[PDB]
Amino acid sequence: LTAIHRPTWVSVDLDAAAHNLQEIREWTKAKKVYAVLKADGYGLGAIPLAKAFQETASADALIVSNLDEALELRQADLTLPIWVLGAWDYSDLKLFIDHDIVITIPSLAWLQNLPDFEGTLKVSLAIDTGMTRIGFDKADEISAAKKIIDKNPQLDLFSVYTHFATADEAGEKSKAYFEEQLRRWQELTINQGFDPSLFSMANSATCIWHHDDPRISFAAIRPGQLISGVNVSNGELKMPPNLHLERIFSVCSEIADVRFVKKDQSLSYGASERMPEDGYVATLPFGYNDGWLRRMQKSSVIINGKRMPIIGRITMDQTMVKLDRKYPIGTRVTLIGKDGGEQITVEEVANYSHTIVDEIQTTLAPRIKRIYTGDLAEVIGANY
Amino acid sequence: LTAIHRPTWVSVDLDAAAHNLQEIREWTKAKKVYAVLKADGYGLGAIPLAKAFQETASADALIVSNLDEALELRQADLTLPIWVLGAWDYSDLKLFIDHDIVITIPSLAWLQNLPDFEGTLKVSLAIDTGMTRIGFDKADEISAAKKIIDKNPQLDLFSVYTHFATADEAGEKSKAYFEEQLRRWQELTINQGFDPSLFSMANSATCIWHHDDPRISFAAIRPGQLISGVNVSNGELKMPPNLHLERIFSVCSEIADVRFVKKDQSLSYGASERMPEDGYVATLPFGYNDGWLRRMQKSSVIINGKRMPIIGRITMDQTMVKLDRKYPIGTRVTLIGKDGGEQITVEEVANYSHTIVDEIQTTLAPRIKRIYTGDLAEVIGANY
Amino acid sequence: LTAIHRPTWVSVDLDAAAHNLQEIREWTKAKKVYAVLKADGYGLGAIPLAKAFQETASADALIVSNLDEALELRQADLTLPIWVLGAWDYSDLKLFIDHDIVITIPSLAWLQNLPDFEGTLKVSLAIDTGMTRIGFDKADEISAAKKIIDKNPQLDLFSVYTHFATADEAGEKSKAYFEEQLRRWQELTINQGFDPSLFSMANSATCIWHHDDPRISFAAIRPGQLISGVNVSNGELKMPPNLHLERIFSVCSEIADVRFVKKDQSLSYGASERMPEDGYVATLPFGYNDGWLRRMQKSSVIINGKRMPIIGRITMDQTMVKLDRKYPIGTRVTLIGKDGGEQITVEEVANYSHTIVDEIQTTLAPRIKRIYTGDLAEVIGANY
Amino acid sequence: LTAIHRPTWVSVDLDAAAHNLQEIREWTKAKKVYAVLKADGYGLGAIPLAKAFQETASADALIVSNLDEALELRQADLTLPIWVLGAWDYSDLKLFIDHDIVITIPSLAWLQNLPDFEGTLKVSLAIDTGMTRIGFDKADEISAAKKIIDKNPQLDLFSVYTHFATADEAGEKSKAYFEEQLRRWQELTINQGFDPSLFSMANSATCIWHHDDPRISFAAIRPGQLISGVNVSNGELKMPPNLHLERIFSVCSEIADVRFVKKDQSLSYGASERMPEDGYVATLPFGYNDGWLRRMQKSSVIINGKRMPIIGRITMDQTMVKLDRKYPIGTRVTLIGKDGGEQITVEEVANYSHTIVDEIQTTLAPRIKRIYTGDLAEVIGANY
Repeated sequence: LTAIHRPTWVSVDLDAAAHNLQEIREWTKAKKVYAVLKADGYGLGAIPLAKAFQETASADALIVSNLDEALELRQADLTLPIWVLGAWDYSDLKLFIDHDIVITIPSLAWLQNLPDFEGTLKVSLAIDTGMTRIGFDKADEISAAKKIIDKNPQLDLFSVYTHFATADEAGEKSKAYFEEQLRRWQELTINQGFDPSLFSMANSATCIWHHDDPRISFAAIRPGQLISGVNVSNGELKMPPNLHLERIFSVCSEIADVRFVKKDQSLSYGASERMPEDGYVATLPFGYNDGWLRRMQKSSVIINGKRMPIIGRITMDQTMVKLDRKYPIGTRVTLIGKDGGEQITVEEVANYSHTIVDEIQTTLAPRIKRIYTGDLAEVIGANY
Repeated sequence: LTAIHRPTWVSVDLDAAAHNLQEIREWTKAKKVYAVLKADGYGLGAIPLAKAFQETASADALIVSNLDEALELRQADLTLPIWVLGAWDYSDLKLFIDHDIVITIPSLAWLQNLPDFEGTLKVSLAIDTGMTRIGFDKADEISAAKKIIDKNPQLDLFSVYTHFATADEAGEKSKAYFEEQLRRWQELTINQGFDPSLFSMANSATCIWHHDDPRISFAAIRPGQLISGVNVSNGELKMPPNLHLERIFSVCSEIADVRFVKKDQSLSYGASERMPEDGYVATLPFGYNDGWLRRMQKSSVIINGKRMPIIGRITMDQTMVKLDRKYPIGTRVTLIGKDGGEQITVEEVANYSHTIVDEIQTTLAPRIKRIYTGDLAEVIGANY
Repeated sequence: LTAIHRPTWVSVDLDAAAHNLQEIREWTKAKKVYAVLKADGYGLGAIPLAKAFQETASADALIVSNLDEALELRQADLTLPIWVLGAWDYSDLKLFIDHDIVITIPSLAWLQNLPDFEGTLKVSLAIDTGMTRIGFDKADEISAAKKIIDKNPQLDLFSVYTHFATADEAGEKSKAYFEEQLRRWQELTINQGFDPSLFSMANSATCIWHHDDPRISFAAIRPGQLISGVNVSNGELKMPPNLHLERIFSVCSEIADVRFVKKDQSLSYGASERMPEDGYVATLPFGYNDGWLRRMQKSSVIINGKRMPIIGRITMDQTMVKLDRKYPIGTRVTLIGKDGGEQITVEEVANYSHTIVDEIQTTLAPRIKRIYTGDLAEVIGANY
Repeated sequence: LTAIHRPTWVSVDLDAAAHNLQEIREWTKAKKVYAVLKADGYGLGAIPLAKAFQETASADALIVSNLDEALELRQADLTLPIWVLGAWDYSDLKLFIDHDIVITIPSLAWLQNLPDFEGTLKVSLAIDTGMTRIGFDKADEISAAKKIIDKNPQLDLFSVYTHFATADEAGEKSKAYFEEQLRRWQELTINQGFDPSLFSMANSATCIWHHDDPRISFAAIRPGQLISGVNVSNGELKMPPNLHLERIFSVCSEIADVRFVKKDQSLSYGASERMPEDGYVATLPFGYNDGWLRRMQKSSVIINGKRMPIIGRITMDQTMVKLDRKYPIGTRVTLIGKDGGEQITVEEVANYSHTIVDEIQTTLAPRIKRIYTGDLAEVIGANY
């Protein structure tokens, strides 16, 4: 008799995540790849994703949104450099240095008033080319800042960076905002004398749809949302056919019950539908209780590489499938999404006088466990 | 200028969890305490909870629902014995032995057909006293089984155990099911000759509301849901006043904006309400986007130990509070629940011919991060 | 074989609505009763409610929120005077007069600039005693206005009126706002010379919890939400024991299937629960598809005046009940609410520079039909 | 100062509904048109729809799902014949006859056991050609039944009818079920001797996608869901380009506030977005409180025939729009649907031993009022 205490789960193939970092490297001819892992790896797991990237050498740094995620990654024996995005308290200086964490330089004032400290602090200089309040938007302030950095050998400039807000939007008003931002980048950086291997310009969207524009430096790319294999444009643009990003995640379940049901028998109590032929029917332990179900098509599932049909009434915790032959209980089932490229995260920003709130959150089956598959998963110790 | 990338979170005080294991030990005069951690520590975090229990010695074993959680706990350097609840595949025998995992004996057939193996396999004998299909419901089968175990010195009997389904229900039909189950336990175990220090009878509800019944052995108690400090009876029974379980979790946020708003000014665009007096108002970065909000009272929050009122219209991501003095941005806020003892998990079971599906899931703000506070948290390396 | 095309419905007893108007008349010793019917009779049906009040003489006027509801009521052969609450366009003057519709005087300017017209225009003078922007808040403007009205015999003053915002709230800050408003009423109306039989002061809450305060005139009461028999205070205050308002509505369904199920048989596919005794079980055609279900207790229903228990798993469209004897299909079932006095409407207001938005909406099973029961229902032609 | 007590509504153009009945008559060369009005006119209003069809002569009968809807229609002075679909109690015989209501003959037994009665009972003979349990599936029973009818001159055969379940589905398995049903119709009706002008074969889907098949009689068509102008196939099939069904309904609102907002100003508190140019912005009194909003695109609305953009954060009750010039408050706004042809009803059926539950319900903004526009609306007295 068998007990199923894990009837559904999100299956995450870490090989495919690695592969995605590898593809987008080749697509952009990038030197360095900085893997952006916000919201616990876009709700897929930052640690396992990070370990997979360290072992395959497919990322050269990791970017995260909170100091406490940097510290946890360090605890998990990640050794790559890590860059935390919105943290720069003078009081955390010791933590940043001791744990080799890169931080963003937010303003000229911040650099001028840097207190004294031991060791090397790795810093990134953010170029406000428009749609943000973080960092530098004046050419004279940037060179003031480059002076303070150069003069101080305890400061190690990790990156001079920006990103384009409208690379993932379609149209004309957006092509022109893109140009405007690229103008500002150049106005703000040309003739400053920056070692050009420090430039980082490309977020996911920039990497995908502007890889042939020579004006964009791919010195250090910063792929985030695209790591999961989704379409970053939310419907607006089509993925380039030549770029082969793999969708890395699936929602899965398993067969909890198999019944031989005969040619005309009723499929369930109260049911409209009868069954077309002698043959087996599987009951899967999900239904309308599962809020994630409403992003899945409800006519088919995948079992054994093949696509068998959903028949009858779905209940709160039961979905039935006509099988092609008999399968044993415990056989894996994979759900199919209405839209394969649909986002798995949502972002919410708010701007106030002295504070910017930037919250990313999962929208993929938040209440079920993440399971890691594939050879890479075995090697990093995440595949039990 | 400050960036808030973590505007809300669930704060989990591990000292209070420890304290709860300690209280319920004294309440039941228990010798051994086995901490039940299903659904990732009842959605609060099994690893940090387990580490807190190992360091304080407040639990002597850990019980979990899936092998893969046992393996992860082992990876996290938990050394206490661990007992996985619904796993007993002969093919996992090696894993169980090598990682010191206790398993349940599900049936006499299973014991008779045990294959050969190396090392000591730790096993638990489950007494079906009624509301379940797992384990032994016949007095002769139990003694058959005790023979096979005794004869085999590689089998180490960890527990002989049951639990009462209706300890957490109120009434007369339920007091009698309780008696019926206790009759079966005794019919099934008296005169079997079991070392009585192996008996485990008490789930959370048994521990709470039947601690004075001498007929219940508290040799090894199995507190699960009560670890979090909630009321396990879902409204039905009142917690004993003398038992002081602490609620261990809170949903928190922080002040994102403070505005001096004057005696009659409008509080927000389109708003019914004006403000009663000269004084400060804080904007908190949550609102109706947050599904967890609907379990919280919307008239007050706690700031600085004190209880300040919510004023005006709550939006999708903004809630406003009249403060007693001025506070700086970043000041912690704690939400207050409509019902402090409300459950933080939901359980769903399904029974089929050859399989039992038992799914527990969090119902507390599944999309936000768990943060660990308190001295114990510092000591186990979970408080960054 | 029988077809159920109306499996659930809201049953509205018009006798009980009448009775409620009658009770609250006696409770307040009121002379005139103006029945407030917003949001289609609080989502219970303004026309049938209005006809029931005309036939029993239990209301002397009707108040509604939109001109178009006044016009419809007129079409339905309601002859009582009707007062539309937020309409006063000079262009609708003809409609108001021809259809005997009372309108509110919103401002002194409006009265001074009244154009010329034929017939008698019935008008109400609203006293802003605080929490509103409609009508008159200055003692000199009121007497200016009484002059213009008196001088013009085509204007017929129907009411001079206000209401108290905090009669339905509990506490000290609210008892004092009540006093403040009552001060303003008196400051604004004493020594103006108004025929006192025109005063209307009491909304539902004023009628219920302040019927013994001699300072409140009950000359013409304006019961609205209380007509349905709910508690207007949303939890805050307890209904006076001596006032016997009847809850007028129920959500009902009917038995769609009866099965003899035997002493141990399984109740449904996949089900935890078996059935306690030989005896009949009814299937009711509602379940979790029905959003209204989440306001109902899910342990019992009423059949035949008696209270039979709900057993087993509720599906999307099926709920099962153990019956005491056998009943025939088509037998009525009545649902029981978690909270009998719970509101059946929600109100949303917004204030802007030149406009006030005041939206009331049903929260009781908006997608199912209203059925009218009782002798009064037969008499007014609404009980088919 | 203006009060908006009706901030949103569903606008229903009755001319367009008439027009749809007219089109589908010409498309199928139909003689008689029976307008199917289930679920209160598909949640758009059966009475106003019926009156519009009587006045324009665009329907020759009306079909509804409940006796009580027939009775109400009669009360509203509809004189066309009415046919109630699942009612045939011998006890209602008097009601059916006195109110000229056609009923379905459900079985040979029912006809044989007809009791004695006065007047003419109009009856319809339903041919079970497959997917139903109502009516006749045997050739000998049909001729038995035609004998009993012919012999009795108080029975007036109104229709001999069926419909095709898979006319609104796409594919091969469905083209063949269609053929199978058409085979059964013919097997069951040819050589029976029925006056062929009594045949009714075509539901909405049959009318739309099979109008050129000569094997289908369009003697009396039964258009239901298509009356509203939606796509009956739910995505599966494309409407024929030559058939010009009009969508008859809109969700509307109105401008509650207009603000001159200047070239860079912030659009709302906490807001990411600033405004591109000097110019006016309207606030509309809907937002995420409105569950219907989630079927509407949130980038544009229609004002004055033109399409102006939605800018900024939508709140619970506020949506903002950049206008092309200044408009006055009270100006109508029309929402645009993600999918113009999307269904406005959902149907749920359940089959049990002695009963069939067939529930249709609105899915279009159930809590807001239906407003009727157009010249036809004026003429039938529904446009106030």
